[PDB]
Amino acid sequence: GALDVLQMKEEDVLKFLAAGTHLGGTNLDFQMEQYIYKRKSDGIYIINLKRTWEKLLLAARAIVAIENPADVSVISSRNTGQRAVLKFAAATGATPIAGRFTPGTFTNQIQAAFREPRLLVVTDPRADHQPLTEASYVNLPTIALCNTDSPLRYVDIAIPCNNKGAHSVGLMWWMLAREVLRMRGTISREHPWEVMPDLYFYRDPEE
RNA sequence: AGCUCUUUCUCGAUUCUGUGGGUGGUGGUGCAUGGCCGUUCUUAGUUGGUGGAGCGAUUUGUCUGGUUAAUUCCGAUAACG
Repeated sequence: GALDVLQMKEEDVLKFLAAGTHLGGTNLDFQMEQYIYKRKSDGIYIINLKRTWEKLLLAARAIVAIENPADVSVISSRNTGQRAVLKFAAATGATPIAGRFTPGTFTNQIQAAFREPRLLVVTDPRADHQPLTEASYVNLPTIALCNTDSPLRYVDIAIPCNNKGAHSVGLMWWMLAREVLRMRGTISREHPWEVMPDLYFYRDPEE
């Protein structure tokens, strides 16, 4: 949005630059091209950082529009997102799934794990492909974190970022939790937040 | 064998006689059947419900690999129980 109270600050841009979020792959799909700045002299694509903040605020404006927070469902089958989805679902009251998704969880009405959500958020479209294709049987809207070579086939909001691993995946979930809590009125739009980004990251060498 | 022939005593309503109808049968059909037994077959095999795939007969589950006397376990996984 145009508003100064929604503008991206220097201190967020330095946190993007520090985590590698702007660095894509060597390949580009034709659906992702509007999110790209340029290709480097070494064959790597640069993701446009202002495009990310608009698509992340549009995603937060979808998540705030659900009146019961337990109706939102949150997923990661790769390890680099598992700590991050567990912390996101603690900070705001969504339902997490981590590890293997069981086929038929959304469509086998009798099943012990059966559930019926209103919004679905996924960490990587190529890896999390079961809950994406299974959402096509039940009228379920979708948000996803997309790299330059991600296949867009059932996602309704794609957020441009490096999703390969490490600090970049944890930072995106932390920043999405910050803005949903801000615009619902639970924390300040000006005072810094008490939760450090480093709480969401995956398994750097411990000692 | 009073079976039958000659003879002349005996019993007492129980039988005899014609028609209808029964009853019995190690008689016929095991290619009309039940029950029982043998064999395919001594091996590891077989099947619903709800979900997914095909216009359909059908299929997945019931598996690439390792392990076991074993569809026995581990694990993998559009299937779950």
